[PDB]
Amino acid sequence: ELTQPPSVSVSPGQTATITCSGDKVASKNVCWYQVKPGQSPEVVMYENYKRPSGIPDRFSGSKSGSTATLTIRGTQATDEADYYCQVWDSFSTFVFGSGTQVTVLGQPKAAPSVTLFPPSSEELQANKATLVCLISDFYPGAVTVAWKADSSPVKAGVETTTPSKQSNNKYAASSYLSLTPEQWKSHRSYSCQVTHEGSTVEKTVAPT
Amino acid sequence: VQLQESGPGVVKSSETLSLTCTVSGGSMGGTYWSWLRLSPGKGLEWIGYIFHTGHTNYNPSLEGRVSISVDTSEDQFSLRLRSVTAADTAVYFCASLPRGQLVNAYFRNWGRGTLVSVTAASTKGPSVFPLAPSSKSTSGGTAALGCLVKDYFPEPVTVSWNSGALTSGVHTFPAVLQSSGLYSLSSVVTVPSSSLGTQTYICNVNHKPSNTKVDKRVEPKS
Repeated sequence: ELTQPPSVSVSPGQTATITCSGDKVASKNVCWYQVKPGQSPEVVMYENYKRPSGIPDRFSGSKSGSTATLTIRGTQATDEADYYCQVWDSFSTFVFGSGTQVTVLGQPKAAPSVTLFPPSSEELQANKATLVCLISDFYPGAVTVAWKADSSPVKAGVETTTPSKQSNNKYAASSYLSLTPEQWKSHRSYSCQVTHEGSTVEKTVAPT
Repeated sequence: VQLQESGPGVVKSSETLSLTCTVSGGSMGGTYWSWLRLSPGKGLEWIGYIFHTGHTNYNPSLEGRVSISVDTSEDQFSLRLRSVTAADTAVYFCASLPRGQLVNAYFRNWGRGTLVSVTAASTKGPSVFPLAPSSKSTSGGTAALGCLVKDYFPEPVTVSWNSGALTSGVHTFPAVLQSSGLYSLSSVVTVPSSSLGTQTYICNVNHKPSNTKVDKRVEPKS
């Protein structure tokens, strides 16, 4: 896989560097695509450093290596997009990056408010358990939710949403953890963990 | 040269997705006509491509689950993805590849992008659970009590509070398409925690698709 920094945020003046740093990375050729919602994706760099037709000079970058970098100087607002890197593979033909979300404020960063609800007794009487993590009032709209049973991470029964713009011009998102009542009652605590920017908020509920 | 795709908005689980993609402002030859998709949890990925001769190249990760058809007559190329699961929920694009050496190559002339969701086929009534008041809420005041509308299909669901007499402090979160194939949203209101025990709070959920109306009373725990 070709790993990339999940989110990159930048003030309208400064510059932004994005890394594709996988395994092959990729013995020479790398390409970058810009993706905006409901819009057709498009190339912004190929081979390593070549800028296609209609690309302002601020876009740039190349391999170290083994790691390609896309660098955007004097970052404009219309450059807010999800960027993906891509290489050719002998077997898989095409291998893409993990994607990076370049947000470009915008407005001052807002820290997320996390609100965790334990399963209702009613739901437990319906032989269902669901932990509700409500994240709100955060900017930019790129977070990372992780669930913990006691201390062990949890990957099963997790369903998180895509952050939505609010009326506050801020973002909100929810994450749900599904459990059997037996699971819920057998562990000592569950925890919703929300990483926004460099900071994390870990709420925790317990069966009582 | 443009590119515009189409297909169903929704696909029932474990069936067979079927899309098509129409080219305009040119001809078919000289380019590998490709299918791709994009979704978080899998990122962007190349599904496959076809040449106007009928010859294909698929993604191994998929493969034996994918079939790409073609038509030179009417400038189109079709995708067929059987045995569909929750992971296949994505934004599907069709694109173009300059026929030649493929290391240097990249996709151009992308389409707008259709959007396929893997669902549960049948109309389902929502289960409405109360979310008992807690605190970490917007100061105090002040508590946040809610309603979990779990396992319904399809959208939309309407959650009002105390029959609409309550508008200030209401946050209804967007739904979640689950591996189940069923949606699920939460609606929380923030109220003065002095008003608990005395003031009554009821969330009014409407799911017209199933003609269901649940008025759930949210009591404090004890």
